[PDB]
Amino acid sequence: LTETMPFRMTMEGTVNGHHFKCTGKGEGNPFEGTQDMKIEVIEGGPLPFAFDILSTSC
Amino acid sequence: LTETMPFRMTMEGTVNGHHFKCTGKGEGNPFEGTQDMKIEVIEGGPLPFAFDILSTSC
Amino acid sequence: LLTETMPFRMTMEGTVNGHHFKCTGKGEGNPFEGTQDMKIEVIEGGPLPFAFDILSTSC
Amino acid sequence: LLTETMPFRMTMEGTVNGHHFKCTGKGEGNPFEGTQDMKIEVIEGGPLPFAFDILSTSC
Amino acid sequence: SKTFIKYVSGIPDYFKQSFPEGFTWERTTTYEDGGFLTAHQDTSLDGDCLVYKVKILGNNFPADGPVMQNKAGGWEPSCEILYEVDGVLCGQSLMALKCPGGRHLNCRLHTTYRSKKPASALKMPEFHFEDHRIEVKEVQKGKHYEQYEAAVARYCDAAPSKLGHH
Amino acid sequence: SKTFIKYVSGIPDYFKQSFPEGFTWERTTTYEDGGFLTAHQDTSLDGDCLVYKVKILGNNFPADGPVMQNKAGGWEPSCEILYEVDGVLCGQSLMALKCPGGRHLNCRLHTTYRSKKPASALKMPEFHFEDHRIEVKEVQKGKHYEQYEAAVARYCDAAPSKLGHH
Amino acid sequence: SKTFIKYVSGIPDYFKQSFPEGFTWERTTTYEDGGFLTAHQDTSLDGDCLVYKVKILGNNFPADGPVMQNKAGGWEPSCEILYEVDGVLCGQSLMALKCPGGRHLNCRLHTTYRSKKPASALKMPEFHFEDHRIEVKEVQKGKHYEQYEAAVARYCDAAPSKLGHH
Amino acid sequence: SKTFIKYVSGIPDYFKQSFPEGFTWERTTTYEDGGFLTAHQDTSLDGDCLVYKVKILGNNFPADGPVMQNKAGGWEPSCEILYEVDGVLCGQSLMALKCPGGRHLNCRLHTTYRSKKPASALKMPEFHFEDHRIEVKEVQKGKHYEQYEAAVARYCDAAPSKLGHH
Repeated sequence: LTETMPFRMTMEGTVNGHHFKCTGKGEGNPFEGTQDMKIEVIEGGPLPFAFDILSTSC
Repeated sequence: LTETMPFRMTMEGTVNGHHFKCTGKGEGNPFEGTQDMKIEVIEGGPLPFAFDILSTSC
Repeated sequence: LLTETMPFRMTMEGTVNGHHFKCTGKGEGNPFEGTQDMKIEVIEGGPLPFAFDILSTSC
Repeated sequence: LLTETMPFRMTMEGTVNGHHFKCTGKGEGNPFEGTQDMKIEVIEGGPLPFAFDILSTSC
Repeated sequence: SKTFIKYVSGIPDYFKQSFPEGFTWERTTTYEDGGFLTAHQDTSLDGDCLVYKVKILGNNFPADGPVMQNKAGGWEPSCEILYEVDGVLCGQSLMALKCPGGRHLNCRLHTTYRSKKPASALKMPEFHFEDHRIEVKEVQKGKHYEQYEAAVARYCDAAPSKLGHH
Repeated sequence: SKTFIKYVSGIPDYFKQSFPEGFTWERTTTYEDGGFLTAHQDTSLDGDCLVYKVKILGNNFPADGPVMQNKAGGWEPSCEILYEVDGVLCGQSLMALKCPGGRHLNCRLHTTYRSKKPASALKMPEFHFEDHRIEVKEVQKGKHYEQYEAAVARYCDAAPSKLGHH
Repeated sequence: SKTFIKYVSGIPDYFKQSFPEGFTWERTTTYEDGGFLTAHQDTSLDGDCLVYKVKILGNNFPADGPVMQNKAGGWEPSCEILYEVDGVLCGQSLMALKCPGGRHLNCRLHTTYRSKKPASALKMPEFHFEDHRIEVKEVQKGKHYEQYEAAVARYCDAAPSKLGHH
Repeated sequence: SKTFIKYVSGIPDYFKQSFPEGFTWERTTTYEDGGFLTAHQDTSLDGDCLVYKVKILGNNFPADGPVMQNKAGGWEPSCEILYEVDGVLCGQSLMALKCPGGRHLNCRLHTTYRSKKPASALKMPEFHFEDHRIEVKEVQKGKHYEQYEAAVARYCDAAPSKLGHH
């Protein structure tokens, strides 16, 4: 890869009966192991649960 | 409801990286607690895992 | 080997959440109809600082 | 209250899958450098009919 | 397919009460050999037809296990406990999958059933049991299946209370 | 106290078969709020008397939970599944502790039952169910208790098979 | 986002090796208060862009818990163990969610990582650790979030072997 | 043997603070193949000597598993998370037992550490990690063993924060 790779994300889900969709966009340093991203809830917002449960999926 | 009720089903999933889709058609006696259905694997067949894990979802 | 009315006795020793206790038990029941009654006494570590219910399945 | 080299003494009793056993242990370490060594002897129920590894975190 | 349950002893029927709006359920089944099977289901009534929409995510099934090796022999009958939690109905059950050699592989079902009706319109059942039997026929290898179920919701009448409780 | 079970439908009695040698059992009960209750029990027959010796280790019960706060209301009736594993008898059950405000706290029992007879001298039961009801009376606060149980071992007669399974 | 890991000590990089074909991962996270969060993720390389596709099913979260009440304070840093199972890479980790009053809610992550490359083209890593830090900012309530992560894959150098292990 | 830990970054030492009174710990370790190992430990200081008293109950280990077959190869190094709950110190860790053929069997440790000092007399540590390495030599088959451990308590300095937390 190169030392600053961009990425894009789509997410669909249901948590406790609540349907939602998210998009994400970011970049990071693949070999240095650092990254940043922005996530937007595009359906089912405002999220009716802690976003923290979605963190490891992003 | 009525002593005989029909039902339809659509199912889509991923198990151990295997994507699949199923459809279902059946009928039962709602008040007597009995039912029968037929399930067809329409995508990702022949199923690469035991169908049994899908039974409680059907 | 077993009678229609069968007695039993129990001794129990344990630690739950740092609390030591000992119990003794006496009872009887019908082995073939599957019923039984017993009395349990906390002989050490009483009064029990936890719900006795967690010991029921052990009695 | 603790010294650079600190000795310890251990007694262990238990049951695993119906097998009763007793162990004793002796060791020493550096409480502040976080290192230690010990010897464990199975004094009852030996030789152990299970992997000693399951007892390691208890020693 | 929780609309098909025989209720006895005057236990209110959470699922049938939910119509016309219907209900959903959500479940994670945890297998003793490390597999997980998670599902969300939507149940609706459309004319004189019940309509089920299911989403499945299964993972961590051992490659050498009966599931991935496709060597399972169906489920034993099972017993579910159901009771009110957070104004909805929770379900818990242990199931046992038949394996080669007369062996079994057990799992635990963690379920929440959610009416689409408001609480004001519903009679919530007391703690009770549901007996289930699921039988499957593989008609065409990995393609066509037939499934039968019988379900009964009841209290514990087999082991009676001495104090008149359920 | 597994000697006191009513066995129906000709199901072999693993426990009564074990006498005069007797049996043991071992169990870990895992509570949904993080508690664990582990026990080993030895059952012997001393002439006309059954003798039980129990050792208990319980841990990780939440300080604010119904167990440590001593605010539990007893057990709901329960259903255990039993079947042969490794030439001995395994038992699995979910139980539900009654809590203040019509709430329940659930747990899972993982049991192995071990006869002191060799497996070659026993007729092993097929997969079956045991219905349990345990009722407890607190006679003196934290000191004296009375316990009643009824137990029945059975197949699934409530939801019968279409094929001929027990 | 497993492509962004700093590997040390000559540990092979299962994820970067997987390109151009990419990889998938699957996970069930079990929460100590009864919640489950299951996910499947597909990772692909499309030109100069990494493309993530995620499916999520979460269930059984207590209505009164910090998740559904939306009162979580982010994750503590975490340690994942990784090792080969069934010719793929398995990951196991405990995480701790910060709660109001300096409390934590723990959970366990059960992961399988699956290269889309054949095994013949891959160097599988030995047992190793991955240190993770995830930090989140809520930019707009329930709508816009920023997430930062740092990850390092390593052996245990902090507590060394007197026997020459990793 | 929790007295032997190297604490860095000024993390308060729950165990050394507990003397002369000492402390206890309690733990259930759950194995992925169904085994449970439960222990209670008492730690006292007697003059120049630390005294440990341990009680163990283990159950449900598979007859054909590496534990009962005595075919285990020792533990991988491990990471424990520790934090305050209910005014005492809780510990949680995943461990991995080496099996023949480069395989591992994982387990989870659920620990509560209890000082014999009241909480008012202790400085409680914040959330932190303990790195552990345990190495065992079998001197005499099932009779004599030697065990070495190194332990270090630390914050996550490997994957550092942006927001200024430990």
